[PDB]
Order: sequence, then structure tokens, then C-alpha cells
Amino acid sequence: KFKKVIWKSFL
Repeated sequence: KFKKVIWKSFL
């Protein structure tokens, strides 16, 4: 799995 950033969703 990728530990990318979920900032797009947080915004």
C-alpha cells in the first residue's frame, strides 16, 4: 500500500 498524503481529502 502507498502511504501518500490524504491532504486532498482533508482540505
